[PDB]
Amino acid sequence: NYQGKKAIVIGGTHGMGLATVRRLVEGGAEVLLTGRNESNIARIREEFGPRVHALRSDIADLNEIAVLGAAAGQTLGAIDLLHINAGVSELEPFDQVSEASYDRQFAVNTKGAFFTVQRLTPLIREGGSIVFTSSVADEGGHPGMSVYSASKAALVSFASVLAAELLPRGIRVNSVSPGFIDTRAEFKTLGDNITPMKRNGTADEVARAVLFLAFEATFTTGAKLAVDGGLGQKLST
Amino acid sequence: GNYQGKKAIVIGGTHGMGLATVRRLVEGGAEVLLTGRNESNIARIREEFGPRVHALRSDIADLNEIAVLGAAAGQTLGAIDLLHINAGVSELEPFDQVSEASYDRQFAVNTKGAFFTVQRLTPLIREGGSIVFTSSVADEGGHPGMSVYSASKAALVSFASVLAAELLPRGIRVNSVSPGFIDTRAEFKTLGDNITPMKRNGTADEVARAVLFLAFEATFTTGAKLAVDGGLGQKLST
Repeated sequence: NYQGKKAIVIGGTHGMGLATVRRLVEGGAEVLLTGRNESNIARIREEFGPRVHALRSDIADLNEIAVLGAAAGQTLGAIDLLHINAGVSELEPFDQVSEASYDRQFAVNTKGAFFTVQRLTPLIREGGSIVFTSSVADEGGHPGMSVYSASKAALVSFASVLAAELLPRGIRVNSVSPGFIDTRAEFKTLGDNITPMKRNGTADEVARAVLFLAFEATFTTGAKLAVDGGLGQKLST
Repeated sequence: GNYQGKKAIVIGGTHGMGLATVRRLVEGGAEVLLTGRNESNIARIREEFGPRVHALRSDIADLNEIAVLGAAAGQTLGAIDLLHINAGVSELEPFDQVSEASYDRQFAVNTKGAFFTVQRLTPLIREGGSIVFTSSVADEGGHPGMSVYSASKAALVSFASVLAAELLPRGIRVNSVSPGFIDTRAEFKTLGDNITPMKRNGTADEVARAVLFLAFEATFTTGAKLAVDGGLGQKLST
């Protein structure tokens, strides 16, 4: 059901990215994926072999983005889905935030994402799509996550603008908003307690939403899709 | 009564909406410290106001100058009731023409600068006080040519929400005004007359009224947004 489809998954070595990669592969799609850490990239090549193209790349490094562009072109040539997954956070009250921690989070979550898209967009087929992995924190106020929340909100706005500008090329741009996803232990339990559905989501649940938007939501652009157990949906208690 | 005893800082207060807000603050009897980048604009504020306002050249994007502003504010004012962030630069271009330079400077002023200005100035805000951000209709939806600007403003709005949540124990409210087309080249004002549901641009003063309402009258409002856009961001068809 993914026959002939070519996909790029930025940050596909772990969790939700890897779950998306797995589904893409089982469906018969050609996949290129990237990842910051090299133990992950090696682990991937172990698991998939020549079934997927794994590539070590730092989304924050604009030079490495250039390498990525060449790689993608020489490898896939044209793509149907560009899925932007990568994201980092540093949990600290707003008055403890330093310039470095501020810079780090925006460099990966927003800037790197923006320029990775800018570089890869000319490869995307007409009818293809971009899917951003946002967060439930892209709306509302979450103490200790000022920078991360803001970086994701910026990302969602980019998705909206890209959706508008890419209309004439018939390219859809959407986002998924994961809540607590079990992919640190004190965080899963926080997720169990505050999430209305009283559990964490799975990486596969997030992947199903990514691929729905990618391939089945053919009349959906500029939209957001919550995978958050209701957390961002204002469900009381 | 009206704002006597009130102390305000207006970041980007030498022009447009910031200036309109300053004018009302002064008119109401508040103590005002404003900042701007253009020396000329400042000198004009000085001619108009004199010792009534403390005007400062300060680069919101420069963290060193933000430090200096922190000391100057703490010195001239001591404690403030309102911090109004009215900063905004934009560069119009399709997303595939944005240079790292364009990207960086828009985010440096609109988002990073605002964040650290707030981080440095917040200890001066007393209980019952508030922060008001000037966002934009562009902070939601997709507006071709304004990818960086919209994204930078959407980030600002998210900061507002997190600040609102974190500042709760201190009794400091945090909100945002979202202006649409505000008449402050002519091809832009004309577009505003055409696509705005109310078929006109707004005024700086209209933006100022919403800012000061949020500042001093909306005492049970935090984490919120108030549109001053003639309905533009309100999904009114035709």
